[PDB]
Amino acid sequence: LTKSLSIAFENGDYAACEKLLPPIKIELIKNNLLIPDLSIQNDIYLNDLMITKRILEVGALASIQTFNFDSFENYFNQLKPYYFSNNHKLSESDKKSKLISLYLLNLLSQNNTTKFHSELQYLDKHIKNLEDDSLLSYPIKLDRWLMEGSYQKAWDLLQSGSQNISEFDSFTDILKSAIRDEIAKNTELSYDFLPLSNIKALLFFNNEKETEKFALERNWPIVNSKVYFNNQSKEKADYEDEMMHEEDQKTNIIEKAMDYAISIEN
Amino acid sequence: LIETVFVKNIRMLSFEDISKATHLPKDNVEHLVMRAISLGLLKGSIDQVNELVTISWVQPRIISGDQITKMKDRLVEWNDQVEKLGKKMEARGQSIWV
Repeated sequence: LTKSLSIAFENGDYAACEKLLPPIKIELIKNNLLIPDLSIQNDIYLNDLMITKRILEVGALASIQTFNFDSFENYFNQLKPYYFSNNHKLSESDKKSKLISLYLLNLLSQNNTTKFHSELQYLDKHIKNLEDDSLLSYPIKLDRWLMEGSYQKAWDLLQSGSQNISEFDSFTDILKSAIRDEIAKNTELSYDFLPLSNIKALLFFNNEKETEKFALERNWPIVNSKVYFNNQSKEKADYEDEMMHEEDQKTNIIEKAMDYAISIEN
Repeated sequence: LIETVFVKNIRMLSFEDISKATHLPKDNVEHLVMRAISLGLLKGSIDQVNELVTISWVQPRIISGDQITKMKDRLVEWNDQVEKLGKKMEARGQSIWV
């Protein structure tokens, strides 16, 4: 079980790692009790600590590659206490730099930039000039290029990461799906007419058929090979009017004065 | 011409709507409006450049079973607008009715 997960990772089998892990979870309870949980750290609890980091480290890298992002976030969360403290005494490694790089893409491919930037502080305190950026630069560059709004620089950075079929690429395709959606949020205000050859250009399609296929799924009416953003805008506005917010969302002429009136008499 | 404006909630007609209904050219549709106001059957102002006639007065005319019902409906609709508002105002500023 315990040393068996290590060598299953090394071979290149990752369906093997996840199968075998629910047995090792029981013995992960045994390991956790051996350390005091970082109240003081001997070279004996150092030996124990490596056992605890090891099960989780190899479990978490493997999760990505079987496309269990859900499971990936579980294993990574477990590493955090060891990562936090006791730096420069078996807390920082090559695997750590690799593992945090992959997580930052997880938050970003889920499209939480609330979380991504709050996670970045925590790392400020740790390595970003103590093991400098060489693999962590990747998610940070990308987030920046979409904040200025340049989808050119962003697609390029993803496309050259697609050269590297490793496990970083499993978050790259999510992020290329994300660039399409963002643009499809923007284009409502931006234009009213685009020819079909023009829709293709903004949405990073190389195939005119592929453009038509996304439009079905993304609910764009292309009629006679020209789109109508004014219709789409209507539907979404209509939904927002429907929900109960609505008296003081608009704020009625009558409603204003009624407020004033009772205040002077109260 | 007098009939149409009266029975519609709106007090404006396109000249295209007049063209169909009295079966006249667009030259004489404009003249028909002028003549009517001179007669003092309708009153208002003429847009030839939004092609509307916008009415402010209708000369009182016949009542008929038909017409009796047409005016009744308009009052129910306007009754609804009054009724529901007064309830908005009652729910508002509850503490102060003294």
